[PDB]
Amino acid sequence: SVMACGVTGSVSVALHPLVILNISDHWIRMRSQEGRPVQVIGALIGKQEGRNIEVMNSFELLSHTVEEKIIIDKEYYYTKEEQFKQVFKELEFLGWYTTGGPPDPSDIHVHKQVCEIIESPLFLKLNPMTKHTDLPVSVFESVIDIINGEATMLFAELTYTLATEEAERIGVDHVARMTATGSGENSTVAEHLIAQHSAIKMLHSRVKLILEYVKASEAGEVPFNHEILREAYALCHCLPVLSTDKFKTDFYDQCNDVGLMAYLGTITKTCNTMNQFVNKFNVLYDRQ
Amino acid sequence: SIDEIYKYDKKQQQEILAAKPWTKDHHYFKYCKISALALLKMVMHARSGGNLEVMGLMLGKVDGETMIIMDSFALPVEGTETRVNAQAAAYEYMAAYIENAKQVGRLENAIGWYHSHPGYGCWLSGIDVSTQMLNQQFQEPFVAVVIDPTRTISAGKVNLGAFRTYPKGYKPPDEGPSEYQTIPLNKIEDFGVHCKQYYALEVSYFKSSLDRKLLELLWNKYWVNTLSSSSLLTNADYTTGQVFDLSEKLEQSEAQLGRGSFMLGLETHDRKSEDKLAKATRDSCKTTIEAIHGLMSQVIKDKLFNQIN
Amino acid sequence: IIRGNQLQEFAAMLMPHQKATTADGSSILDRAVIEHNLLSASKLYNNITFEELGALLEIPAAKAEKIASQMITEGRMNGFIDQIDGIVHFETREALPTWDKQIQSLCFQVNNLLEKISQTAPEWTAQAMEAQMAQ
Amino acid sequence: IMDLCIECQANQASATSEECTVAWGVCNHAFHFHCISRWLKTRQVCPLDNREWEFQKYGH
Amino acid sequence: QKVDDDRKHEIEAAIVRIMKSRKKMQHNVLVAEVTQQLKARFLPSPVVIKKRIEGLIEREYLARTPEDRKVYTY
Amino acid sequence: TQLILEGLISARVDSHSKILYARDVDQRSTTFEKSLLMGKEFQRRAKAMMLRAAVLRNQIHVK
Amino acid sequence: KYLVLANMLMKSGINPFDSQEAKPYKNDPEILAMTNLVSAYQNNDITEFEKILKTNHSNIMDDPFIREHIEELLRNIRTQVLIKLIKPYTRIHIPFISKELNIDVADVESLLVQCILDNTIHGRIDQVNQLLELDHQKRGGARYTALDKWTNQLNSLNQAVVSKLA
Amino acid sequence: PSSNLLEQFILLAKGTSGSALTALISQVLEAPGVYVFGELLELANVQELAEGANAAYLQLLNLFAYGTYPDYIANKESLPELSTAQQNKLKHLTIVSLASRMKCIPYSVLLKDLEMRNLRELEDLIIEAVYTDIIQGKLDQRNQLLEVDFCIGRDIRKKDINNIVKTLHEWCDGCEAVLLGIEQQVLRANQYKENHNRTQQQVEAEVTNIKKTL
Ligand SMILES: [Zn+2]
Ligand SMILES: [Zn+2]
Ligand SMILES: [Zn+2]
Repeated sequence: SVMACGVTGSVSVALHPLVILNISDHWIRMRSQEGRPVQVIGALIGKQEGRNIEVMNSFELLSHTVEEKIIIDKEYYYTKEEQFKQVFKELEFLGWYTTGGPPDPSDIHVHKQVCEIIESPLFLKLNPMTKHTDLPVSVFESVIDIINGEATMLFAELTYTLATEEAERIGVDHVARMTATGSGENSTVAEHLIAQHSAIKMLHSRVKLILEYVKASEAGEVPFNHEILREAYALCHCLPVLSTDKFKTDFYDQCNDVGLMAYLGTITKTCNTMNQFVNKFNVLYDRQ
Repeated sequence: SIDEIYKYDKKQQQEILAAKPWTKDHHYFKYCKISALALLKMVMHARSGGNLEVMGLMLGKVDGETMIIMDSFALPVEGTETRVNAQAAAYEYMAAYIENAKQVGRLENAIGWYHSHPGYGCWLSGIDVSTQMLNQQFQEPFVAVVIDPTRTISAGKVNLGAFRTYPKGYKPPDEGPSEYQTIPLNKIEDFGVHCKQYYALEVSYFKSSLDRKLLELLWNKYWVNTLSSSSLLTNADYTTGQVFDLSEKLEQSEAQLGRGSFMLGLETHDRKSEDKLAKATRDSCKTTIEAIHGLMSQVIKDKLFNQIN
Repeated sequence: IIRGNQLQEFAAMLMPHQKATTADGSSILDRAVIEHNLLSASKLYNNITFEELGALLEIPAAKAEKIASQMITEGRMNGFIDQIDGIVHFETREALPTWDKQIQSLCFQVNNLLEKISQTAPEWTAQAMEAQMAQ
Repeated sequence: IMDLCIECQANQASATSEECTVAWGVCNHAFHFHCISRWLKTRQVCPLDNREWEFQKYGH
Repeated sequence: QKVDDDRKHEIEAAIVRIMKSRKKMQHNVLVAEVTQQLKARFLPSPVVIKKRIEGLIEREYLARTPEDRKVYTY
Repeated sequence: TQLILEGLISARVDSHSKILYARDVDQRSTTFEKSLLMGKEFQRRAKAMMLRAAVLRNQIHVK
Repeated sequence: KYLVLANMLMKSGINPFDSQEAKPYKNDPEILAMTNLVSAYQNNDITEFEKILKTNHSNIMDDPFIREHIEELLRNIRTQVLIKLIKPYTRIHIPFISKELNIDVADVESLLVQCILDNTIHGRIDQVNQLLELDHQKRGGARYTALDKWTNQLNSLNQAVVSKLA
Repeated sequence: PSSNLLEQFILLAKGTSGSALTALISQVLEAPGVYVFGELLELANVQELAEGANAAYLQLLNLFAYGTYPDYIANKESLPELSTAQQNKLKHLTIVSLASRMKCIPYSVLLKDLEMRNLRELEDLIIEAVYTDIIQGKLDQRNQLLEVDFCIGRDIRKKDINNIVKTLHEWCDGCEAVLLGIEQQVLRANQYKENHNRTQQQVEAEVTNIKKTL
């Protein structure tokens, strides 16, 4: 077993969408080049402030399989290290990433070589063949444990977060707006209401968890979890919200405005269809 | 097949580069398809900049009348927007970057250059035009991409343009819709001038697995409050501009039709008028679907939250 | 909100009087106290009448309307005044911003509650995992 | 003479080392660079004399 | 040397004032107007004015909108 | 009253107290009213055109 | 003295006394009296300005040329004080402005009418109740007008095209 | 520091009790900061006070936990006389209960439920409650309204657990109904797309048939 049991995260890891973007692109191209989903290996860079680690960017590494062992071209990694120096100074190496499922007895070999380079590398593994609705990205750290009298390096899962800036947020929001359309338009409202469906599902799952906790407290658990059940009941008392004449008036105002806009759009489509029909009819029987 | 575009066919690219069909037509390249990765990287770099122009190189390929951008990378250069062919200062760097990229399986070569216009739209100035002209003198298939990171944020819609220059002495044909941009006083003067000067490439893009990963992750959490109001279209600048352009286009169509009623036997005029009317109708329609989807999301969510029980 | 008993300690510290060489502009203390009391008024009060505002500031309503007028002119306090009714409309976030902020605060409080149950009660996290695996 | 102008107010908020200095004319008068810039667009006659207000210095 | 330096900034004072919002200078087009304006003055100095329009780095602090030809200038 | 009938005064006459009150109509209400009128006229013209197409396709004309 | 009055008349917002006048031509006794006038002009102290005019009338409007321009100068400064003051408090009673300006109510009404007709005031006057109602223009519209114009113009366009093609 | 002071008194209540506990509870009602009294009520020594001879302080504490100011006015004979701090704290709690139901509170309701005569002191009490981070909101004086955006919650007598369960069940049922409606919209949109594709393929088949005919 390469996974440590009972070991909690010692540092906080912040991940950016660009890192996941690099991993996905690396896996796709290698799959396209060599058929099956060939495992990819790259490196992680970013800023580290004490125990707070922020992974802002990531890049690829050259590796070779010799004696059924993955040998990372650290010389290429070092050649690429000064290459990224020429563009960015504030970004420092933080760890390496790969693709696959559970850790295999080859990633430990990769990690020990990366641990040789720097003081403390971070290990990230992405699962491109996942089927659940959760993020198939996990961050692991290096821990030394005495197993059967021998010091064996293990991986401890880290409770990383997803940190992003206003820029990236707006950018990917409009990337989703652009995916809402396309050359091969299958459906648009389908994707829209599927997105709302996923959001409502997340909220419903939260409500189910709260209700289950309340029922358990009624049965066992803590009879009163203090501020938690207090705030839960208060929020359930704010569920009605209560609108005023002005809010309903403004809601109906916006609805009427955009409905009039929709009516105008339907009129435009209908008049275009009428123009096409008239153009065809003027050729069907009419002259001049 | 969603991932078919990611397949690189080197011999096919060599065949296209030997054929040079763009020499037969200065309007040959009409479409620009951009991957998610490239666009995201570019936007991020430009916003880190903040109010200063940055630039980089785009890696990709060609496919018929379509230019395809697969990836991009920043260039460590000074004088973007002031120096003609500023990219030249990064020549050595570009050679090494690409060499190292080829070592890790990046097979696509240089397809263009991108740079930012923070808060002044997306167009080609006299300098940009000189640079892209030189970039289309030695590397004819080159696309210039311009991004406004500031207007992207303020408008809530990606502000990007793809452009190609005309050779010295060559005049554009009759068509040129030219969407108006709110560039500053003298910047807009020069903008009208260079919109008359170059030609834009229809933004096409492609939904892929890169896009699938992004849309899914950001919507889950950055949109825990999937609210974000619901109408970033409330700003009467984009929809209003589209409405005004629609009105101008249909007014010009009517003006053409009125004069065309006296000439008996002009089929081309009828064809052009019908096509213009159809294009205007589709533009208005797509605006209508956008508004309707916005209102639908708004209605469902606000009804649920305000009056669930 | 600043009342009239904090004046004594601050005034003594300033310059055994007021920090400069005296203030005499109704004291720079009270000028800032009134100015802050208008900011604190701007945070809550959607609108305010002349008499009620003046009693809050411990000044005549004629003084209250003038300083509020001055702050609006300088842009340090948003709003408008109506002299007929004698009421100053400080701030109202229409209907959409208020609703959006309320929804965002509700979602943030829900997330805080979920995090608190997960942290303070890991047994709840185990029970939730068991329940989601059962169903 | 220093300490910013009416068009700039505070020191920070996108100043980049405060790109607003004092400008000197041939008539030896001194004002802010931005203040005369707004003056020079409408009129051009150096409101303290009747010299044409050449540009002889930047900063103090 | 002083009068030669006087020539070198007077052309730049004139160039950023005239090609500000006149016609179009894609390459060496509107520059002929400035040479005609300074024809009765001194030599057109083509090479000098051609490297000095790009050499508008008079602000070392800069860190703001760069000197894009005459757009940044008044 | 003559000026209001001709226009360019945009006012209403209150003959009770003899006070001339200016008219400031809501843009949105007039816009919605005339948009509904335009839609009704468009539907009527569409019906007219469909009837014209029906009578032309079936060759209906007075001999 | 003529130049200082001329600088006032052009509604200039720059101290003419600053440096060329320096002190010999900024603190000369009668010139210093003129310095107080432009100082009140900068501060828009209408009450103080009129007090100095009446105090030094033997050297203020003594010149027949200046005496002609005192009425216009008073009109301008009263307008500037009015324009500066009226920014807040829409729907103000007229007599309050008259007391603040220390002038008659009829003069305030005439000045208000001139300011509105110059497009400097976004509002109208209620002469029945002695009231000045200012348009707050908080609707934030002017786009529905463009939408309606576009709708009507292009729908008439479509109707004309259909009629001509049929 | 109210929570730390609350916990210290909880630890002290585990030991010393009686008249000292009642005086300690009175100090809690007088010391500003404490806005939640549910944790105190669940101490075993509070239950010891239930069977104890003294009940005025317990009925006092019980009212602060569940009752409001008008109930306290009704019980001015069975409750120990409060201080100025105790009265203000109860008035803040009553405002919390009022703000919990309605997010907009007219000044008429404020003057009625709280025995408020002078409107000036009403504003002073409102701002005092807000500045101690009790209620977040906005005051409308032209309409004489109190718009409260956010407020702290209150305690439960374990009989509202059924109401909480019912509310959560209603929320779950509404969410499930919206999910089912969204799925029905999926089906309807897919059916419309299929109908459009059927029309397109019918047109293509008709065109191909005519091409074969000629
Ligand atoms: Zn550019
Ligand atoms: Zn400045
Ligand atoms: Zn000067």
